[PDB]
Amino acid sequence: RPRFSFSIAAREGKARTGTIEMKRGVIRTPAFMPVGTAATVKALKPETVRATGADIILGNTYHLMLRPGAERIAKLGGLHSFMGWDRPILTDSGGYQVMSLSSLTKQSEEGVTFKSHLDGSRHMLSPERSIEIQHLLGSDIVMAFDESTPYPATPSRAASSMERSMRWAKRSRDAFDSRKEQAENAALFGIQQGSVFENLRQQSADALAEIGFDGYAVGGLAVGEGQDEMFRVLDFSVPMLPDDKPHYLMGVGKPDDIVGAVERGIDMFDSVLPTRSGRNGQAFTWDGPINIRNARFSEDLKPLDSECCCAVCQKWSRAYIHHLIRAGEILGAMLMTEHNIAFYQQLMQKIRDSISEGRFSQFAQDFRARYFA
Amino acid sequence: RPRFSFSIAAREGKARTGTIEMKRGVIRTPAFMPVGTAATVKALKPETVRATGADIILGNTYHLMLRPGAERIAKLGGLHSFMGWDRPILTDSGGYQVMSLSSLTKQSEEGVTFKSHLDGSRHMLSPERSIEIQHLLGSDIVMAFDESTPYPATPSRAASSMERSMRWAKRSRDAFDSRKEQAENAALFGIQQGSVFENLRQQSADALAEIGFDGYAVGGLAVGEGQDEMFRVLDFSVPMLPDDKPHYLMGVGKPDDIVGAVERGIDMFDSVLPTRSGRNGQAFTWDGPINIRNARFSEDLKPLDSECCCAVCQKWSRAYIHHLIRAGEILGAMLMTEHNIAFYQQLMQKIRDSISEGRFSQFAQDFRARYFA
Ligand SMILES: [Cl-]
Ligand SMILES: [Cl-]
Ligand SMILES: [Zn+2]
Ligand SMILES: [Zn+2]
Repeated sequence: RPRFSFSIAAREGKARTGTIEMKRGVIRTPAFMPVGTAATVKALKPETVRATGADIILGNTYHLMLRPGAERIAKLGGLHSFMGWDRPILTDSGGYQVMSLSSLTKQSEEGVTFKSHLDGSRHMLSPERSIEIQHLLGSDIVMAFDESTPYPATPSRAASSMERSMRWAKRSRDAFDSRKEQAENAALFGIQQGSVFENLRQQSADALAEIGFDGYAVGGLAVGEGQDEMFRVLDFSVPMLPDDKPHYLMGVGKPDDIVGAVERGIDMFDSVLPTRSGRNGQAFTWDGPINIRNARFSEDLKPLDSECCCAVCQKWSRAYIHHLIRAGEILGAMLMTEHNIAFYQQLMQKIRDSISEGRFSQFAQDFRARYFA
Repeated sequence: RPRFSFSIAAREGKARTGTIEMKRGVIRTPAFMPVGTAATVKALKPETVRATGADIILGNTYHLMLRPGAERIAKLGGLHSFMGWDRPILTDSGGYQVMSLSSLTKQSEEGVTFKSHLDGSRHMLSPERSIEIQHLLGSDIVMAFDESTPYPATPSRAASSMERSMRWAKRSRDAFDSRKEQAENAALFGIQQGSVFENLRQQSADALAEIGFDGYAVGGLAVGEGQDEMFRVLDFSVPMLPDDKPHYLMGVGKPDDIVGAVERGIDMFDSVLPTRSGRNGQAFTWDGPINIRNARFSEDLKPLDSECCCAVCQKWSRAYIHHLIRAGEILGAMLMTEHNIAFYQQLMQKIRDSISEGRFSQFAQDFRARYFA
């Protein structure tokens, strides 16, 4: 297999379906990536993640650098060996979680220093150090290090952070390219910034394409703006990116967000919703989400979802899972999470098949009618 | 298969190895039963419990009657269907946990009333009601309802509780026999009482054998007395029980307790140690227990145990499991528990094979030399 090859097999409107070939495996697109926080997709063995249909998972650099540590993971053979997942892994840059989770942060044109939220130890991230940590982990897809822009942002602040992000994108590119083993075996994605402002999004797209990346994320969304605004920004933002590379919407999201984002040209997604919502008692079904803690499920012998092909829905009832979650049982988290990840993978499969068959627009309409009935 | 058939295939001293045939499966003895508290062996799917080698699991009647409720489980098809374990299940009577976990208890010759530790709701147990709840759950091996005797107990109190327990054993026998479906498809075990007093243990054994049961537990041990005293009581207590029926030591225990109890004629065991200790970070190995949280394992690439055949030791390192447990990750509880239950099943298999080959005494000596080195 090549280091990186993205091939589009079929299109319908702005939607695409195809494959990314990498050394550790093939990724079918549109793709959903389960989130593997600190070297575990919570409550699942990696074989179970694979069994649900996932081709690639995400790792959180911020969490991994704090515990167990990036150099330690490298000493132990890399993230794949450590956690037992041998297929591709995408790592974020760590910068977003520094902003949202750490303390005592000091930002500058060079990078950021911050205090761990676990024990107050001091740490640093920069374009160079982020790329280096992602190398130490052995990541297959490396995200450039950028500067997040809060929602809402003024035009001036959005421009300043977008401009810095583009300078940091060049530094990330150069750091990645200077490390032979990383440049030859991994891929590097850049992140478009610019908030809700069309002209900034265009400048950002132009700058990233001039540098050149293996894929392009739409950054700065899913941070408080609401679905209407997110879709409006995607409407004009995704067409600015190179058509022949993957388009990644970071941190999205709900099933209906994913469908609408594919309709607007997105190829890749990640979200903690199926895992985190699952542990809290929310199960996704084709008839919308349900809260399994609700007393109406206490004697319900049906599976979580009537059509789902996952092993949980083959074997256990709503009534049983209701009991487990109410009781705080680990198996409740395990079963809810496996079903939710499998549901998300079945959604991506139906999206891929409907695009290949030229009936995705109808699928999206039917999906929404039933999901929101 | 018959309702119940115990066959001894080989003997060495007081130790025996053989099989219990029941309608839902064969149990190899000496047997270890993982504990399935409130309809889950914590952090394991039932298929994983089976994969480690378990032939039978235990259910806690006290917990099940509080949550999700005995009548509810019956409405839903019984415990086996509810939790997805189709092999034999042994249920305790609930009486011990009333004593140790509930509040506001009022005891009498008829039974006990008590307040739930979860929500203060009032409940009742008696010989008749305990047998009935165990029927509602669909238990394959039913424990008679007895009265626990704290350690230490005076001769007078030990005698009074043993005498009541024997009256309650007759009431349990009669309740079980009056329910056609239960009498024809399940088995009933009686519990010897009498504390550390040889004459009381003899009176208890004689009374239970006159009533007649499918198996006999040695009750009142593993409650604070220490291994020397426990072994001393087993020395004279087990020979008093009918030789041709299974001998069950409830709530035991550590690997070395199990080996010594088999040397004294015990055929069946249950304990929360492998599951509960596992979640807390203790792993059992042939070289003794280890605390995986200890900093010395942070970069240890070896498996938990160098010989263990379990899937955890095939696939993940001490270093990884150390990280998971330190981080509070659900997968840490999952992997530690699977290894510990598998270790216990491998111990029982080595015990069974060595008895069949007439070399159990040597195995016990070798086991202890290495386990305590
Ligand atoms: Cl999560
Ligand atoms: Cl437990
Ligand atoms: Zn399912
Ligand atoms: Zn093992």
